[PDB]
Amino acid sequence: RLKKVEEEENAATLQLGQEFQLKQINHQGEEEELIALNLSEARLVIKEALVERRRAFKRSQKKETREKELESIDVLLEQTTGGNNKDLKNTMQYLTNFSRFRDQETVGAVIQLLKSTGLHPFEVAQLGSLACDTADEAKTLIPSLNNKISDDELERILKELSNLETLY
Amino acid sequence: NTQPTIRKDGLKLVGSWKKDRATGDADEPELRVLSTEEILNIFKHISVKDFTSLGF
Amino acid sequence: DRPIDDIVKNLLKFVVRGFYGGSFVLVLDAILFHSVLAEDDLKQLLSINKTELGPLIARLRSDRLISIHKQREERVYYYVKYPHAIDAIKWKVHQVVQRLKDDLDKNSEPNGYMCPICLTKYTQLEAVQLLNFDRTEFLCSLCDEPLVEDDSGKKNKEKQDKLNRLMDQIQPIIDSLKKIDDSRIEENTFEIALARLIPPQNQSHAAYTYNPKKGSTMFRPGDSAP
Amino acid sequence: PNLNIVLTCPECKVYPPKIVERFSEGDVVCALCGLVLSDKLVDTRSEWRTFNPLLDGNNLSTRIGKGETTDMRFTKELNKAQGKNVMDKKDNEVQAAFAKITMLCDAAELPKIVKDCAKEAYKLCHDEKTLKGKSMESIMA
Amino acid sequence: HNGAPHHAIEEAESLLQFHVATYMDNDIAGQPQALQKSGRPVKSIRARLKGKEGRI
Amino acid sequence: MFFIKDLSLNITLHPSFFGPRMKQYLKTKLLEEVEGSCTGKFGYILCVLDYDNIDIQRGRILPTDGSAEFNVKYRAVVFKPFKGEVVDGTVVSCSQHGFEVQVGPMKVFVTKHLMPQDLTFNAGSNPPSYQSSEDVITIKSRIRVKIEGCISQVSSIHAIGSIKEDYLGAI
Ligand SMILES: [Zn+2]
Repeated sequence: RLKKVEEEENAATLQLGQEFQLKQINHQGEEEELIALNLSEARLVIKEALVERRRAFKRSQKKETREKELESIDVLLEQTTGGNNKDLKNTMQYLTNFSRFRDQETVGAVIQLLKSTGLHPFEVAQLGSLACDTADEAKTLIPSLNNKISDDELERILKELSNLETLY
Repeated sequence: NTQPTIRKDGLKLVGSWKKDRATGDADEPELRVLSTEEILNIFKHISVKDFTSLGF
Repeated sequence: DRPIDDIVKNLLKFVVRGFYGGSFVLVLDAILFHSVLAEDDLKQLLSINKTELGPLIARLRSDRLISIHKQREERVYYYVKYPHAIDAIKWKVHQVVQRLKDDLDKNSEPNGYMCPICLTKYTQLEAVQLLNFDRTEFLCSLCDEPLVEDDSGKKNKEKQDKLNRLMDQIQPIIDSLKKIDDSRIEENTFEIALARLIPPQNQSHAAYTYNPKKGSTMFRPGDSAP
Repeated sequence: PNLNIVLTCPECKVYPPKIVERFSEGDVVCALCGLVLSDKLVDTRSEWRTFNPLLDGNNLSTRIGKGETTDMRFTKELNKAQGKNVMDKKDNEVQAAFAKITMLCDAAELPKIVKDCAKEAYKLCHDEKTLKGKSMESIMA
Repeated sequence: HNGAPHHAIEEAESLLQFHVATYMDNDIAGQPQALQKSGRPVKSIRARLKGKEGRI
Repeated sequence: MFFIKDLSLNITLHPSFFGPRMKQYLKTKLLEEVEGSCTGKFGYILCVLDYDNIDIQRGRILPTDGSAEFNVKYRAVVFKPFKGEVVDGTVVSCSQHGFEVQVGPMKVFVTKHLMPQDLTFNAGSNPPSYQSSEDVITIKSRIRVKIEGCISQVSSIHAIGSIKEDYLGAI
């Protein structure tokens, strides 16, 4: 419709995507907000669905250990699909190498903090995806971190986020 | 300004602006060929709500 | 008259002198040295032909410089609308600046790759997927032929130097435009140029008089103001 | 670009392949294997059943006139406008020479082949410094 | 582009409009006919898409 | 990046597979054509969420062919590329005009004019590496790269990257 130009540069400074709006609608008729997921929690949540579909397949023929997981889901994925998803093995390797916390309960306690703080969702999802510890060099690296958030409050949440995460 | 009285002719258009602006009645129209440039520019200077009224 | 108007006259003079052919220079210098001209008087004064007069008048139409006048005493007259000339020059210099800046910005980036068989342009990011199986040559989709890089990455400094030298040449014009912006923009008419009539000859058959008819109720394009 | 389609059976490859055309169904088959190559042939006779460009050259000749659902007031304008582009081409002089050699050959009752060969002989040179005018009729003679 | 004597240019641009109109359709109000050689008229698009097996 | 969204996808099925156990067959189907897929709209599609209580509920037989289609609404994990984000990806292959960093699904490449000139490039390296203090392409090859734009096209997706920023590149 009139070529629908809508020229937006994508940036971390609330310069959003053209399809990835904050507000959508869902199939039930209720309002579907935007969902963003960090690197640590994404790596944690994918294994739930992985073991769920593996035991689901095991029931079909009936009717955190990442060193295990990198070969294990390779075997599961080559069992059902082909061996073309070396790209997916690389994506999950990225998900498991550089996520900020290896375990699950530290990320869960971080989420239990964030549900009470009520921070900006895309901002804190970017913070969870990135792996840093001090807020001023995080600011000098990312101008969104420079301008959106005060450094003192960023540091006072960064230390109680960074104490939980396993250091590398 | 006025609109000129427009007579369809052949494969073009002409207009005779009567326009009657002297001290007398001044019935003196000039028959000038309606140049497709000036029709294009005056079409380019129309409002979108005028297009909706005019069925465009 | 206005010394800024004299600066404008010398500005138009220098624009044609440094950026147009000598026939254009002679035509504009004649019509500034004198005033509004019949074509016959100009053809006498320069001893030229209408075949030579044609493309000069046409290009001066094309740059929106000469304001023609047509009236019967039919007699052809020529002048220059000052704000039309100023705004045409302003759009010309702004288009030169933006076009040369974007051309310099594109040319500062490296070349791409050239296929001598099909003789077509290609870019580096288009050639990213044009690598072969062994990363040796850049494979062609049609010709199956290696792709070789252009010579334009060293034309970055050439476009930069052309922009800088042209900017230095137009810097008197930029300063004159600044002084015009300091001053007041004024609109020419045929009768205004008639008030500065500088007599070329003594036997001009075309009388240099603006004589509209009674009941001249027409508003004409290029001849009125909002 | 090399502008080239070559047809080859993908299962025999003995040569540029010994293939045949079945025009009654418009298909092509490698005669050894018996597999199709392509389908829906375009006819090569029906266009000649449907309806001098080499002598008139690449530019194409056009005579214009009147019809039934037209007006005499503008077909006379057309009759005086048909010569407004004859000076753009030298083909007005080419067709004047063609008309005059038609005058000559049919005056001497010469056939169509003699007429077209004289047209060819003019169209061959038609312009040299050796030609140089020479009364314009010596070249046609 | 070259020296226009302001008589041929108007009838020339009228010819341009005439030929694009004739190519567009040749069933116009019959002031021209505008055929091309030979004596059969040039078949324009309303002739291509008219009734009686005109493409529809 | 790694995101969750509701997605509805339509799939079809051959009429010879009209046996009693086709719901699980459709499920298996949904796994191989969801897995290993990169789209332009949502980047690469990783895997599926909420395997149980999936909604298919109805299908239509095509009128001209016995094949029947089925729309599937589901939750999934997908990767969405973006512009201007520092990531610590890994490098597998390198070229003389620039290294090819494999950050997850992409192969983000930095062209010869986007490496900083104060980086001490050596041509005599196998693979050719751009190292100054510690940013060496290794078996780990963790290099801080910023994708300032991922150029999605006809579906051979490539991202552009740069290390022309302080602490970017070096680790
Ligand atoms: Zn064969």
